[PDB]
Amino acid sequence: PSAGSHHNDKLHFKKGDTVIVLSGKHKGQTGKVLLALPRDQKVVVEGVNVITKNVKPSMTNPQGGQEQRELALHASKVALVDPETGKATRVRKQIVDGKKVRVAVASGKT
Amino acid sequence: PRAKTGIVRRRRHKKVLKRAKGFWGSRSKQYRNAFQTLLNAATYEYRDRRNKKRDFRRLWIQRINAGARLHGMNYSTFINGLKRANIDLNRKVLADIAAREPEAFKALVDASRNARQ
Amino acid sequence: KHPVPKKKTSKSKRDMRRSHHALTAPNLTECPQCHGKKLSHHICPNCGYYDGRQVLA
Amino acid sequence: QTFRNKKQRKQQVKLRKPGFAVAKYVRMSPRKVRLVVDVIRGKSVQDAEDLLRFIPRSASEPVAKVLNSAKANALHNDEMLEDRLFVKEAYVDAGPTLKRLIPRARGSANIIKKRTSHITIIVAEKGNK
RNA sequence: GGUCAAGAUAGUAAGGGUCCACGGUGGAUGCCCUGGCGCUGGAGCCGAUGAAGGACGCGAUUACCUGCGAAAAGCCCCGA
RNA sequence: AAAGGUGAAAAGAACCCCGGGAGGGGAGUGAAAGAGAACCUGAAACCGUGGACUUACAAGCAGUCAUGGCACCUUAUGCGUGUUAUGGCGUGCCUAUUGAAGCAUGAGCCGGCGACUUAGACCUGACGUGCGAGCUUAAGUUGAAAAACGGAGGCGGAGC
RNA sequence: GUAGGGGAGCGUUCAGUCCGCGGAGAAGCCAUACCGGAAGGAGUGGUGGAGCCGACUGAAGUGCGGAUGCCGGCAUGAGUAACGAUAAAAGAAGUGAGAAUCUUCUUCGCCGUAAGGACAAGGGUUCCUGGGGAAGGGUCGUCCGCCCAGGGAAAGUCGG
Ligand SMILES: [Ca+2]
Ligand SMILES: [Ca+2]
Ligand SMILES: [Mg+2]
Ligand SMILES: [Mg+2]
Ligand SMILES: [Mg+2]
Ligand SMILES: [Mg+2]
Ligand SMILES: [Mg+2]
Ligand SMILES: [Mg+2]
Ligand SMILES: [Mg+2]
Ligand SMILES: [Mg+2]
Ligand SMILES: [Mg+2]
Ligand SMILES: [Mg+2]
Ligand SMILES: [Mg+2]
Ligand SMILES: [Mg+2]
Ligand SMILES: [Mg+2]
Ligand SMILES: [Mg+2]
Ligand SMILES: [Mg+2]
Ligand SMILES: [Mg+2]
Ligand SMILES: [Mg+2]
Ligand SMILES: [Mg+2]
Ligand SMILES: [Mg+2]
Ligand SMILES: [Mg+2]
Ligand SMILES: [Mg+2]
Ligand SMILES: [Mg+2]
Ligand SMILES: [Mg+2]
Ligand SMILES: [Mg+2]
Ligand SMILES: [Mg+2]
Ligand SMILES: [Mg+2]
Ligand SMILES: [Mg+2]
Ligand SMILES: [Mg+2]
Ligand SMILES: [Mg+2]
Ligand SMILES: [Mg+2]
Ligand SMILES: [Mg+2]
Ligand SMILES: [Mg+2]
Ligand SMILES: [Mg+2]
Ligand SMILES: [Mg+2]
Ligand SMILES: [Mg+2]
Ligand SMILES: [Mg+2]
Ligand SMILES: [Mg+2]
Ligand SMILES: [Mg+2]
Ligand SMILES: [Mg+2]
Ligand SMILES: [Mg+2]
Ligand SMILES: [Mg+2]
Ligand SMILES: [Mg+2]
Ligand SMILES: [Mg+2]
Ligand SMILES: [Mg+2]
Ligand SMILES: [Mg+2]
Ligand SMILES: [Mg+2]
Ligand SMILES: [Mg+2]
Ligand SMILES: [Mg+2]
Ligand SMILES: [Mg+2]
Ligand SMILES: [Mg+2]
Ligand SMILES: [Mg+2]
Ligand SMILES: [Mg+2]
Ligand SMILES: [Mg+2]
Ligand SMILES: [Mg+2]
Ligand SMILES: [Mg+2]
Ligand SMILES: [Mg+2]
Ligand SMILES: [Mg+2]
Ligand SMILES: [Mg+2]
Ligand SMILES: [Mg+2]
Ligand SMILES: [Mg+2]
Ligand SMILES: [Mg+2]
Repeated sequence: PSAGSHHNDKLHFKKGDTVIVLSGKHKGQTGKVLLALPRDQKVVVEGVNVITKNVKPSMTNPQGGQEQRELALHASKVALVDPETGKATRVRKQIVDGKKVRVAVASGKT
Repeated sequence: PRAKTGIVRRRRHKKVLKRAKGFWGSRSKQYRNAFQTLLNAATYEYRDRRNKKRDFRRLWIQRINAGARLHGMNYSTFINGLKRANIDLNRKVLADIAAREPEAFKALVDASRNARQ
Repeated sequence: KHPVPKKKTSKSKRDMRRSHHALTAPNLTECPQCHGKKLSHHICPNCGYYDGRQVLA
Repeated sequence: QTFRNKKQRKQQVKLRKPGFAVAKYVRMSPRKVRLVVDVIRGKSVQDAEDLLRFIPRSASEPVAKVLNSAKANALHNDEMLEDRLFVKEAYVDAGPTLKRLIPRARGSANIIKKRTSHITIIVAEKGNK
């Protein structure tokens, strides 16, 4: 099945952005972007994570071991914010030097 | 447009199969013998209904002369003598009168015999 | 030549052949010396007794 | 005791299988394994362990290893006491079927059916009575 | 009440049958698309500068496919 | 040649129990494991386990109708439902045939695939619509989320 | 009432329009004693887990029991016939979860112009070592010509 790139293989955000989730259990919760894989539309943000029962043996250890770990989301979270939640986003209109197409919403830069 | 057979054929077959209750063997489980048994069963249902009319006719009669001869006359010289007693005409299932009230069937015996004199 | 069966056998009729395929339970007995499990006129397999020790086990 | 719907019940209650284990895909013919399983059925669970070491059929081995697993789950997981245990149910059903061509006279093949078995046993306390 | 006679009549299932309940096998049916079919319309030659199609290779680890070719999952310039 | 499907997300089952394993039972995750990788649904033929009612002097196209028995009670206490015993009656289905229960054809069973269609300004009728002594366009042109235009030509109108 | 003609209709997919329904659960599947003159249609419950009914009109790859019909699955024969040369095998010892079948020892029997040895065609890692045990081996299997990995193959004079 071809996947992820119905969104023209583009991300609506960057590797280090602060972002908020709207979706399911994690709606309204916030975190820094950590992994952004664009062609599978995956995103990892701090505090979304869960208990991966881990390799029963011999990952240099005899016994296995549960441990909490990051669990990525489809770009079902909603992206950059500044006016303090939600936020659509439009502006790509030249910072200083006039070259970088910075971001904005109904307000200022991101 | 293609229009495959799906769902139609199973529904039909299941209705035939469900007509098969305690049919023996593959009469109850394979569609083809179930349906075929039902063809012959059609024959039997219709014929039998008509015949069941004539069968209870027979049971009727066979009780009536048994009581009649208990009173010393046969069916023939009895259902005659009620009809020859004319207005006496009760006819339908005199069987039951003979089979439960004998005080009454005795009076009907006396009536028939009086009419034949 | 070549006899071959004529109609298929009914589930009823074939299952009533098999009316005689019942396995006989071993008549087991309790070893007077070992704990339990023993077959008659044979050694007790666990302890090896057949009045004292016979076979090694 | 009565739930709002079925999505209801799947959350609130989990189905569990007291006294039951099964060996799937055991590579034996079900009607054979049935001869010996019928010898077990309804006997006190100790006798069943006792009868199966002296029944001289090859199926006794897989059938015993299932019976021990049933005894085990009844004790470890289902916390039954084991001097009450007996085989309430036991029964073998078909599995898949491996097949091979085997050459015969004059050129023709046949297909031969290597049949498997799902052998299952279900122990319970004799505290029925 | 107990024997004796006469008479009648039940229950046993080795295994079977009908029904029900519960499963196994097996992949119909429903839903789905990563795959097809057709019409319409574009576009339409490739090669001695080596074609079409292959063989052998190139990975830390490589059997298959993909890409490439001893400069071998690539090398240089330009634009996004 | 056959070809398919965990879950929204691998969170793809740490740990414990019987087992050499295979397989399973728990604990966890998840809305669901009534989704566990022989991973959507899961019919039918076929194989089993349990239960009700039954069957070891019986002759049987496997039913049908009648009545008694025993169970049962969610379109359901009845003109019920299931199953029985016993009576009466009763020669599979198709095809092919003067004539089929036929000792005549076909067929192990179940599932799915499987056979009166399409075409053409063609003929000839029935029915229906438009316009009617007259009716209509073809190729094409232009517009197309739509259709208009286009008399070349075709049919009536005269017969021998 | 057979071929045959005529009439009115039921159900399936797709399309247009309407009326709507659906995670408090859709189609499909499963049970059923209700309804209609038939094809059929509803009620309720169980299953399922994402789509779908009813009405009117339109178009059809539109209705299967047969064709020694097709594909697939599963049965009967049946725990039956066979298990592939009548050149036998026995004991001890060992390994292992497990041994009539694997290893060792000691005997026995069979080939010996062979059933021993060396090449050519042909085969293509089958060779040796260490592991394995699903399937392949007509039983078993700790073993194998099977599976996994690592090695092994040397020419001025042999053959080209
Ligand atoms: Ca035998
Ligand atoms: Ca025989
Ligand atoms: Mg009749
Ligand atoms: Mg009369
Ligand atoms: Mg002869
Ligand atoms: Mg040959
Ligand atoms: Mg029995
Ligand atoms: Mg199956
Ligand atoms: Mg569907
Ligand atoms: Mg497509
Ligand atoms: Mg090339
Ligand atoms: Mg390389
Ligand atoms: Mg390549
Ligand atoms: Mg070079
Ligand atoms: Mg560049
Ligand atoms: Mg999926
Ligand atoms: Mg397993
Ligand atoms: Mg396991
Ligand atoms: Mg939970
Ligand atoms: Mg399960
Ligand atoms: Mg499921
Ligand atoms: Mg498994
Ligand atoms: Mg789904
Ligand atoms: Mg499934
Ligand atoms: Mg049973
Ligand atoms: Mg039973
Ligand atoms: Mg007798
Ligand atoms: Mg009798
Ligand atoms: Mg007989
Ligand atoms: Mg009868
Ligand atoms: Mg003739
Ligand atoms: Mg005749
Ligand atoms: Mg015959
Ligand atoms: Mg015939
Ligand atoms: Mg002929
Ligand atoms: Mg024949
Ligand atoms: Mg014309
Ligand atoms: Mg022309
Ligand atoms: Mg629902
Ligand atoms: Mg219905
Ligand atoms: Mg869903
Ligand atoms: Mg057709
Ligand atoms: Mg026909
Ligand atoms: Mg057929
Ligand atoms: Mg076939
Ligand atoms: Mg032979
Ligand atoms: Mg030996
Ligand atoms: Mg040892
Ligand atoms: Mg073993
Ligand atoms: Mg030997
Ligand atoms: Mg050997
Ligand atoms: Mg030694
Ligand atoms: Mg030689
Ligand atoms: Mg060679
Ligand atoms: Mg070589
Ligand atoms: Mg070797
Ligand atoms: Mg060696
Ligand atoms: Mg080796
Ligand atoms: Mg093996
Ligand atoms: Mg393997
Ligand atoms: Mg073997
Ligand atoms: Mg030299
Ligand atoms: Mg030379």
